[PDB]
Amino acid sequence: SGMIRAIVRAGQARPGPPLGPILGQRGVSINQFCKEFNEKTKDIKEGIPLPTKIFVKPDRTFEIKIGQPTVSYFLKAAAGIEKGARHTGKEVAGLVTLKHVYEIARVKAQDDAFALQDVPLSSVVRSIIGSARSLGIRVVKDLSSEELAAFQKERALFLAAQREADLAAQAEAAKK
Amino acid sequence: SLHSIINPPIAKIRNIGIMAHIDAGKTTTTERILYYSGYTRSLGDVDDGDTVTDFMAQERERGITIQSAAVTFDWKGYRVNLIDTPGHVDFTLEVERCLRVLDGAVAVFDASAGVEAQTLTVWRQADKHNIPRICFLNKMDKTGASFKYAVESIREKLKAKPLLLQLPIGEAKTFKGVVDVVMKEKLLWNCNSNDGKDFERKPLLEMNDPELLKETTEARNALIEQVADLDDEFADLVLEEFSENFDLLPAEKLQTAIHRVTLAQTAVPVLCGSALKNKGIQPLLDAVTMYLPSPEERNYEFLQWYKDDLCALAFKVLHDKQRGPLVFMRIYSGTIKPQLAIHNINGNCTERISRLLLPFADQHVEIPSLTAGNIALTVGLKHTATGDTIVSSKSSERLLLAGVEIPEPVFFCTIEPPSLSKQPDLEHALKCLQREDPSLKVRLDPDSGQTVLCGMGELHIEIIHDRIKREYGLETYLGPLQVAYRETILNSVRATDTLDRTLGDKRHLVTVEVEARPIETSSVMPVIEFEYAESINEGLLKVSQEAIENGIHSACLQGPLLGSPIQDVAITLHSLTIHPGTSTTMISACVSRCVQKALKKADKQVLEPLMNLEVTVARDYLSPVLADLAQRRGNIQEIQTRQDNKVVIGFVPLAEIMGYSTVLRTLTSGSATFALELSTYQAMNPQDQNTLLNRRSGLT
Amino acid sequence: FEMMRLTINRSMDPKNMFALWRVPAPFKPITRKGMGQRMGGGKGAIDHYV
Amino acid sequence: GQSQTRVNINAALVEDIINLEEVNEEMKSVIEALKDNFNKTLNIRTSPGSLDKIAVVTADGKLALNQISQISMKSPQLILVNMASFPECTAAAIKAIRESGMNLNPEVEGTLIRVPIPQVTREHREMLVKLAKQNTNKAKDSLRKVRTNSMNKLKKSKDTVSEDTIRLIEKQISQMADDTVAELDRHLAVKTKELL
Ligand SMILES: Nc1nc2c(ncn2[C@@H]2O[C@H](COP(=O)(O)OP(=O)(O)NP(=O)(O)O)[C@@H](O)[C@H]2O)c(=O)[nH]1
Ligand SMILES: [Mg+2]
Ligand SMILES: [Mg+2]
Ligand SMILES: [Mg+2]
Repeated sequence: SGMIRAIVRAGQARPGPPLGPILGQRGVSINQFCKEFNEKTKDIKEGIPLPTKIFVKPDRTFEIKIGQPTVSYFLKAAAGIEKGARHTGKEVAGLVTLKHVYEIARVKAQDDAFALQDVPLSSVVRSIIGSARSLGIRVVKDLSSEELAAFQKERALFLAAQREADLAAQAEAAKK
Repeated sequence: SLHSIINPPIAKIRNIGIMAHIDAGKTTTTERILYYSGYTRSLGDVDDGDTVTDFMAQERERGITIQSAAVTFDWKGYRVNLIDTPGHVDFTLEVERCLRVLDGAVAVFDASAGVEAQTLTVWRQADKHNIPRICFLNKMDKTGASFKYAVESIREKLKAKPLLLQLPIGEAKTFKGVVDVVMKEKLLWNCNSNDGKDFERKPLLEMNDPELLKETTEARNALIEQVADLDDEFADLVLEEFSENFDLLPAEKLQTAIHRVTLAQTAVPVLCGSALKNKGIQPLLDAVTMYLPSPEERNYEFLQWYKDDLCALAFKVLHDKQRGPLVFMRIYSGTIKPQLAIHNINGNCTERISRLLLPFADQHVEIPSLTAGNIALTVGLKHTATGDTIVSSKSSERLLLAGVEIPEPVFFCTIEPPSLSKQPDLEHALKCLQREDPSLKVRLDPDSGQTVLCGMGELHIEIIHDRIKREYGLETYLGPLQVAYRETILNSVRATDTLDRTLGDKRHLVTVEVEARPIETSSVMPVIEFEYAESINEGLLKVSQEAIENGIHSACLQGPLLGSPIQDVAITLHSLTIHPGTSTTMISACVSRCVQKALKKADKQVLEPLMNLEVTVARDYLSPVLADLAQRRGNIQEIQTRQDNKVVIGFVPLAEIMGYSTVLRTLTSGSATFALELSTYQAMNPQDQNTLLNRRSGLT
Repeated sequence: FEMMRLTINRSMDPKNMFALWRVPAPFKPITRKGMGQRMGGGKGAIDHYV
Repeated sequence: GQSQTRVNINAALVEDIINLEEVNEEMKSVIEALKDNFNKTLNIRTSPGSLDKIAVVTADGKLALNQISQISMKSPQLILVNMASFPECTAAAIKAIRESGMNLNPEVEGTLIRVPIPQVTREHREMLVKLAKQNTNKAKDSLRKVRTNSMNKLKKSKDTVSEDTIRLIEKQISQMADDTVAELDRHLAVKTKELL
């Protein structure tokens, strides 16, 4: 009938928007989809996002295909940061080692894209490096003993200063 | 002719209401039914004619039905109460009241029409009320008529499985007869008036038309399959006795099964016909008497709880001059009697029944006795509410029946009496109209307190105006609602003023230095608030202080841009040099002049009222609705894709929702709703401020 | 001058382009009669610069 | 036919016997005063600041109600006037309010003058249109006075200045007066449409 992509949580598969109405319009029940998703991903840590593909057939039958989580989430978890940087390149949010990049590439090689495209891990590592560049995360060759925490402290103070500046700008705009 | 009619028992009494789209033939069908029952002697038309039904002058001049007409008549061993509903989008209150008072609906469709979204909304109302309905496909003589296409549309976009019971002979000006399915007969009509006084029964031309025979037997097989798939017991009977026969029996058990599927809310019997050409009305009446519920066929919890009392539901009111307060009600339990004290549940009070009768909508008959399950008209009930329960002896946490809910009127106008002396007459007429139609809310505007009318639509407002002009005699004028703007200053500005007036005695001198600045605690003080800061001067300000407050308040009441109230400013008195003997009034005048000059030279800004617009629409109409909202400057706050609907929550100015209901209904073909509630006041951007100023000043 | 300035400024990218004038500002005065339209009476009054 | 050739001579070849900029400023002040009166007084409904300009006879002079009284709101549809400072002029205040064209009928209570808000009706809108026409006529009289002052200045300068120069300046002043009175008529028409 069509192709449906959805970013769904591991266990927080609610029958509400913005996913319930689409499947209801398609015709399949949403309770069955939520139950199937929960039983299939009951062994996955609840809270993480993951892309999935839903196939709807005439007579209102559905099937679920689930891929690996987003590289954004992978790299943010590796760097220990909650949110990415605003000004990419000019500011840096965290540091991810080439070793972490290789681990992420190995764990994500078993996805639909890189499975159908049988390519060496070098291509996946380069893709992860580009994703980190977009994320604003620098990729140092081999440097993590305590400078990671040293950079974490200054990143925290910079984030606090940025929050204060944003609050001041919002207050000035409101008073203007 | 047959005006004198005899009351019958429960099994021989029916109460039903006719619903359809605008100009679908409800009034014509009712007139044809009355003509065949014999109460109506001469056959007329809605254009010229307009007999007992639609008796009002407005309904005669506009060619439409405004208020529901309640009529009583008798069929062959059956006494039936009919309610011709208005069927407009602005009289949904009347439609809902007539659906809630009694069960049983006749949904009339036009063959070459389609969905007719008013039919869809009355269908939703009937589904909510949980009442059985029978589909009558009228207008079969009109060009382009298509019984099959109408049935397909009903199956597709009404979401209800129909049960075809009649097959027309022709469609385009050749519809001269019908073929019944349950009875396997053909009915013909060859005349101008009453079409032969009867219908000619010659069953399938006595085994002579193979095509007609095959079509009729295939239709019978399809109907049997439908009813057997729907009802289980009939499925069991077909399973057990008449499987291979395919010809079960003429009219006993098949009719029982169709009655059950009518009462089970899972099927609607579909009958074709044409009221204007006097065709199919008698078969429609026969099916009405054979299928549509009697009052007790539905197990009423109210009657089950109490039947020995006199429980009744007053659902309509009328304010005729000679009759007085007339009340249309339905009798639920027991037998009602005139000239007996009755008690109200909502108003916990006793009322005397002056007289009681049956409604024929043009005359009074003064019927002495009426039993349960009957629509009745009562005179003398001055204290009456739209939704209330009336009982006797107070048998019984309270015996209260859920009546009619106000449909939240959406269209707004302002009514203008011609003079202050005529204003009391307008107020009395408006009170009478409010007590008659509860959907016509009248309110007083907070600022510039004109009297406003809140109705269901522009047509509703126009007919209310016409009724006020005709019945009470007032030449009133309608106008758009006024927008209460506010004003504020953008930069701090100084001002000086001096007041001298040598009238002779009591010489005085005032010199005021003041400055006005914008305030910052607008969210802290969302109401109109001012900051009043006096500098360190003169050591003592009590009478001078009171004069200061009075003068600055008077100055702030009037604005220098639109004459609108000013708000959210800080006024600081730097110098208040007064001469001995000055009057507080003159001090206030000087300060008012100084503040007016300050606000004039202050780079002023205008603020509009903002409210919450909550619009519920479909999916195919969401894009035009959002485009119209953006055109009328609605900042979308959220969009929720509800089940088969779309709800948009946004902020829209008051000045840009002038007649929004009509435009929304035009864009959505009538299938849309919206809700409003004022929240805050926002400040216009300079572009909109300049546009408003140019519009107010004309073109420059 | 205003037409050129507005058009070039609004249609030109400041991050990758730069523009300069090559003609001086209007300096040559142009006179119109004004008071009195008959021929003679002296020179006109300065109206604008080119 | 064009029938009226606009002239804007220079104002700068003159600069000394008449100030066309000053005359235009005075005419703009007249227009601004008319607009301010229209905004302050005749909005749709009388306010305490709307009747603050009604002149009242006092000591053989003209004084305003705001000057000789305290005007406030007691009820949402009522105006309370306290003439404590000048209790003598109570009857004069009643006369000013009653023959004022704003349709305010006051009630005398010794000194607490009580003015109800009559209504917003067709009659009230007609009286407001009448007041708008009256105020437009008064503004036209003020503009005529302003033009007469400029003509008097030209007459003062009419002993050594060329006749053609004087005629041209007179034509220019007449053109400015015509433009301003046309603007006044346009504003009055817009206000009348707004009221009705
Ligand atoms: N051709 C044709 N016209 C019909 C037929 N029935 C009704 N009409 C026409 O339809 C128009 C509306 O008739 P009416 O009975 O008042 O319909 P209504 O549903 O009561 N209108 P409303 O909802 O406003 O009260 C009239 O012009 C009438 O002649 C029919 O069977 N054929
Ligand atoms: Mg029509
Ligand atoms: Mg019509
Ligand atoms: Mg009708």
